[PDB]
Amino acid sequence: STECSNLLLQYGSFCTQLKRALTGIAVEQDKNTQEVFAQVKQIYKTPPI
Amino acid sequence: QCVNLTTRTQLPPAYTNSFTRGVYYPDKVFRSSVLHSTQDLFLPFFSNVTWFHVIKRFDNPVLPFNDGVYFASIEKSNIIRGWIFGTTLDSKTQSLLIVNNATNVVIKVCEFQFCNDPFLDMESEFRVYSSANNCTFEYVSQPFLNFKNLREFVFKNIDGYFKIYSKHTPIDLPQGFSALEPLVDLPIGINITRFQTLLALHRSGWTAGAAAYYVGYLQPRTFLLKYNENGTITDAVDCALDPLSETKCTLKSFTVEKGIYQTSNFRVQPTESIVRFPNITNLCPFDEVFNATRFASVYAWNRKRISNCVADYSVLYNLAPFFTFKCYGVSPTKLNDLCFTNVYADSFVIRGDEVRQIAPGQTGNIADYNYKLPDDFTGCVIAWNSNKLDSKVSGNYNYLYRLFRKSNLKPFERDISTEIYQAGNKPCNGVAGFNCYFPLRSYSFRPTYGVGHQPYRVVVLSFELLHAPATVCGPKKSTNLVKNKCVNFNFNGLKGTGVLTESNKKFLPFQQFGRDIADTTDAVRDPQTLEILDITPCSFGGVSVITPGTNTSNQVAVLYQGVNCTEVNVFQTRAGCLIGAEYVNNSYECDIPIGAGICASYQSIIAY
Amino acid sequence: GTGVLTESNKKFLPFQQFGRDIADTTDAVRDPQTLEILDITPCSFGGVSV
Amino acid sequence: KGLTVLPPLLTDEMIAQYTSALLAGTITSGWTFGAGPA
Amino acid sequence: ALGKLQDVVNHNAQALNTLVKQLSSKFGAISSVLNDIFSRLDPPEAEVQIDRLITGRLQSLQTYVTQQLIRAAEIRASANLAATKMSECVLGQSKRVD
Amino acid sequence: ALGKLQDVVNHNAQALNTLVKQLSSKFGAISSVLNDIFSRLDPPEAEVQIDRLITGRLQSLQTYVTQQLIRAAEIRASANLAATKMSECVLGQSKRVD
Amino acid sequence: ALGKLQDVVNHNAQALNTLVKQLSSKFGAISSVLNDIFSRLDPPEAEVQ
Ligand SMILES: *[C@@H]1O[C@H](CO)[C@@H](O[C@@H]2O[C@H](CO)[C@@H](O)[C@H](O)[C@H]2NC(C)=O)[C@H](O)[C@H]1NC(C)=O
Ligand SMILES: *[C@@H]1O[C@H](CO)[C@@H](O)[C@H](O)[C@H]1NC(C)=O
Ligand SMILES: *[C@@H]1O[C@H](CO)[C@@H](O)[C@H](O)[C@H]1NC(C)=O
Ligand SMILES: *[C@@H]1O[C@H](CO)[C@@H](O)[C@H](O)[C@H]1NC(C)=O
Ligand SMILES: *[C@@H]1O[C@H](CO)[C@@H](O)[C@H](O)[C@H]1NC(C)=O
Ligand SMILES: *[C@@H]1O[C@H](CO)[C@@H](O)[C@H](O)[C@H]1NC(C)=O
Ligand SMILES: *[C@@H]1O[C@H](CO)[C@@H](O)[C@H](O)[C@H]1NC(C)=O
Ligand SMILES: *[C@@H]1O[C@H](CO)[C@@H](O)[C@H](O)[C@H]1NC(C)=O
Ligand SMILES: *[C@@H]1O[C@H](CO)[C@@H](O)[C@H](O)[C@H]1NC(C)=O
Repeated sequence: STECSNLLLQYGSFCTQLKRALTGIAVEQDKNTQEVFAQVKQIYKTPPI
Repeated sequence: QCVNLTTRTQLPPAYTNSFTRGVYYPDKVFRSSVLHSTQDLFLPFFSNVTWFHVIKRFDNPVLPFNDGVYFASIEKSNIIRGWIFGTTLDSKTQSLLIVNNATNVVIKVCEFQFCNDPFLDMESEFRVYSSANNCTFEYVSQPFLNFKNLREFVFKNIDGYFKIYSKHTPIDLPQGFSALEPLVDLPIGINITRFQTLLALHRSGWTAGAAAYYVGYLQPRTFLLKYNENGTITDAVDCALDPLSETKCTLKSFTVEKGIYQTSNFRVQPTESIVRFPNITNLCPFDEVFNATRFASVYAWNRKRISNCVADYSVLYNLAPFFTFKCYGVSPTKLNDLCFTNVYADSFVIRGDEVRQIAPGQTGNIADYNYKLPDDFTGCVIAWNSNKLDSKVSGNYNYLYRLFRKSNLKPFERDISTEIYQAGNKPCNGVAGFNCYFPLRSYSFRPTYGVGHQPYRVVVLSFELLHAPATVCGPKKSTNLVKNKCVNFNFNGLKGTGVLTESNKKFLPFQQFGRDIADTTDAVRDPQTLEILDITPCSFGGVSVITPGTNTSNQVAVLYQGVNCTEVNVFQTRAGCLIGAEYVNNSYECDIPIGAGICASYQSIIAY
Repeated sequence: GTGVLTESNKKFLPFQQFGRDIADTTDAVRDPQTLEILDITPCSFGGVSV
Repeated sequence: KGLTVLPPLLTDEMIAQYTSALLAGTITSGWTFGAGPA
Repeated sequence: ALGKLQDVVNHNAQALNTLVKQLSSKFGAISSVLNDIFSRLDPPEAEVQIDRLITGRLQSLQTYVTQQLIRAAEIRASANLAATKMSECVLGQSKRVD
Repeated sequence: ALGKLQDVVNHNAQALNTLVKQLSSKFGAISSVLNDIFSRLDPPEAEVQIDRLITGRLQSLQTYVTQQLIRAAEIRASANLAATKMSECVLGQSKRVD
Repeated sequence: ALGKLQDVVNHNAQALNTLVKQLSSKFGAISSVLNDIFSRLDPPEAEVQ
């Protein structure tokens, strides 16, 4: 509904707040994975034997 | 007086770039050192603005006003003097005239008989209009006015208010920024759809002085305005021009740091509206219910089923004899646009003061013991005076009401039982006597009584909303069905925007439409053809603008999240389709994270 | 409204009547009789802790 | 209906590659790789 | 054995399913479908009904974001613990008991 | 280099700024200014309009307080970590890797 | 000495007490009691209250 979006614009920055909080969570998950697994800057490999 | 000019040289009108012009102050509010977002009628940045010249060139066409007009004038010696606004530009309608002659600025609202070629011509010759009959408004104001002058004007006609914004600049169009100050707020309250500018000739036939003007059209959009310490608008951002400015508008800043920013959601818009209604058309017998000579009494109110007809309710609203046409669960004006089933007309006659009691949730005598409406009632109550038909000078006693009953009735319940009532401790045993009264008493309808007691005929139309296959519909015509395209459809009063596709869902014969987990309709059975169409919402996704700092570069790339590249430097990622970045097989450290192992950087913008 | 009216250093343009601050609240007004600009600082607000 | 799941920045194979690098460091070098050169 | 990760997946999927399910709530309006509200009422009362739906759905969405932030804090604490274990148990030998 | 503190300052200032910006939201009323409601409408409808503004602003304020509580939990966890680093890295030598 | 546990008990009890006291809030309605709304108003407006 276009008219619902027009009426939704009257409520201000609620949508921006929710998107910003979700974006913060989304970048936080990637930061968590970097902190746990990306603790070495060298990719070591095992010997073939 | 009118004069035809037949010495023109044929040339098509030119087009050029608007750059960052056409900005005006949205309101009369001072703001200092802030960024403010406005959704107003604005001119887009770098838009296609029409260019006209006056040099033998004499450009005076008549252009549509649309929703707003930006007029730019690269002017010397003040050839351009005014404008004409209206709809038909004759005495049939009312027109607005803006002129600035050699002495003073005149604003008039009259029914001018305009010339086909109106123009101006020491200046002692005025041939603009031949007559002005009905003048409703006059306003006299201050003088508004190598090429030396840039005159920028914005005309808007919103809510019958005509706003003129103006700016003068000492100078194709120059590239720069200049905010237009509001000049005239005009209370006209008339329709304007077409305009024409007024030029001035030079006579020595005639010669045209060197001038150039530009016409642009306003569209509803949002701008991000920057206000300095002195309250003067110095910069603006068009939020819908390019993804970089969209990012600037979203972050509410003119400088964007390096990173990926979620800005908006791309969604494909519908192309055409398809209405599907049942093909069957039978004139609905509203004449039988509403024009009948005799109605039933309120205790024995008549219920008529209405089904398998197309109903035109517009003939009921436009007629003036009915005092009350009051609807509760549906709008009166939308009845022609909807489809219904479970339609019932309940006809009875009541008093003048009792018409308030034919409503949900009312406390009263006929509400409790004659006709009860449910709390969730949808439909319309119709009441009109029937003193001319349902009254007699000797007393019309044919209409009876249940004065006494042991308990209140249920909704849509009729009681016609002529049993005696026990009003006291003593049982009555079916015989009248002390504290034993008949429940049904007749109204003493006479024409001599005042309003409030005169007989009123009330018809209650009861409907149900969309929860069954509909048999009663409005006069809207059925359109053809289109497959695999985004359309805004109306199926039996159900409006939606989606793509209609073939389906493999084995609907049972009773089943008409289908509902998903969220309960929004996902499939529907089309009338006339009885086929089952699947409804899928139109393509949409999140737009992320990958950009480095604005200090470094203005190049951007866009990521359409969860969207394959064939439904929108093109690279397909698991995260979505990336436009504007070139995939490089080399591996670098992650600079701007895209997702699914893909990162972006600036070196052009590369993705790796 | 209710507020302290002080003389303003703001240079309102001729069309401009009232002014909004950083947060879009009415911080300046032009008097309808004498065309001068006045800031409207709100009356002092404090948190009373015991 | 407006809900989307964004993919993680590190895919499963790259996370597995990081675990492989950590395993190779802790097997071939002990704790030396965590405090400096392996 | 793998209940913790499956539990996290279940909470995220269940929160999304609940958020989708909340669209089927009238929220004190005549219908849960916005298009019906437009197709049935005049703008003075349709505006009120659309408002009822918008405030209900917005409350649902803010509730979902609030539990997402609380779960994000819990998962961030668990990830900080996992990073500490990776640094101290995998990249070194720990004298910390248990 | 100092992004973490700058982020804390930016999130607190941005939350405060958004909270004041929410006062300029009509929330589905005729105006965002209470005085306009008193001057433009009779009390039977004025009570409804002020009720709408009060519920919208109260919901905004509750959202802000909830965000502050979640951020306070995050900062408390970071401060507990900082106190642990102050005790174990500054006031002693730590055998804990990284 | 035992302030931290007493604080936890106080916050839980105070939160419960506040949740109880919120039932005596009209929230804009004519009364905080549902029965009074059913008896004092018609169902079209009682539903709203
Ligand atoms: C200038 O030219 C225009 C266009 O040819 C003339 O307008 C027409 O005049 C004829 C006169 O018989 C009318 O029948 C038409 O209806 C007019 N057309 C329109 C669109 O108005 C105009 O009259 C000419 N000017 C003069 C002074 O003759
Ligand atoms: C402007 O419009 C003309 C035709 O109306 C077109 O030929 C021209 O390419 C357009 N200019 C731009 C920049 O799109
Ligand atoms: C204004 O006039 C145009 C045609 O000149 C017409 O299509 C439009 O409906 C009119 N608008 C109003 C509001 O009268
Ligand atoms: C300019 O127009 C006004 C309004 O018709 C008129 O009174 C005035 O005399 C005009 N000026 C000249 C020089 O004719
Ligand atoms: C407009 O003018 C015509 C002729 O001059 C006249 O008959 C008509 O009554 C006028 N209408 C109005 C509304 O002034
Ligand atoms: C603002 O005005 C002051 C004087 O009123 C002037 O010195 C200053 O340069 C102006 N700033 C801008 C950006 O115009
Ligand atoms: C309504 O009824 C009157 C007589 O009762 C009749 O003359 C008239 O034609 C009827 N009109 C319609 C539309 O049926
Ligand atoms: C009209 O609709 C009916 C079902 O309502 C269907 O049986 C019939 O075939 C349709 N006729 C046409 C010409 O579409
Ligand atoms: C009256 O008001 C005008 C502007 O509205 C102003 O210029 C003038 O000084 C005022 N006169 C007095 C006596 O206040």
